[PDB]
Amino acid sequence: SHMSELEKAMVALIDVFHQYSGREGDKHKLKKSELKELINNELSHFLEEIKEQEVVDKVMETLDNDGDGECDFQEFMAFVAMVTTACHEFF
Amino acid sequence: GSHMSELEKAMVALIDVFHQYSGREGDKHKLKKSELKELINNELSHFLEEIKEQEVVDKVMETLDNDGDGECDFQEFMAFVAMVTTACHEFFEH
Amino acid sequence: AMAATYSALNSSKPTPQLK
Ligand SMILES: [Ca+2]
Ligand SMILES: [Ca+2]
Ligand SMILES: [Ca+2]
Ligand SMILES: [Ca+2]
Repeated sequence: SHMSELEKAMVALIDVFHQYSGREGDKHKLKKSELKELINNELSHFLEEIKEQEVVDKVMETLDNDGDGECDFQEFMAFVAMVTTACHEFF
Repeated sequence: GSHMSELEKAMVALIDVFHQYSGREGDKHKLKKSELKELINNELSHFLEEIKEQEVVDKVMETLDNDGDGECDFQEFMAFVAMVTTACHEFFEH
Repeated sequence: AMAATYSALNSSKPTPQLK
């Protein structure tokens, strides 16, 4: 009876989203601006650094399923799923 | 930064908990109903209600299984984790 | 190390999500 690693993992996903989504514009979604920094600051060991706007256009395009030009939490969890799956195969 | 981020160690933890339970019985890379039950009850004891009915675990595996082989591989497990986490988000801003 | 949109796009079709 004390919160698991798994349960603290899920919470951390929520925290990192809000850490970056709260910055500009809609505080509950990630615009391309916020997505880039998140990836570059928090995924600098799993994903190649983004310095091209072309890259950020394409990542958001694949991530954005509701077509609002931003990444909400639901769309972000899919992203985490994609990245995590990839990391598993090389482990 | 150069240190493993909280996000990146979270991802690792998802991987670790999966192998922690899938490696127990039978196929070490998949979760049989046996192994799924232990994972949920020991590691998700604050988000989901305890499972004590076999009927419950039967219905859940059916819903999780999209490739239709009756077990949960890592890919299917990430969908489950995604699903559970989203629900917890919704129940923090409502 | 390391992945890319190469590998990222490579696992967008193997599974959508039965959300
Ligand atoms: Ca925002
Ligand atoms: Ca969106
Ligand atoms: Ca197993
Ligand atoms: Ca399966």
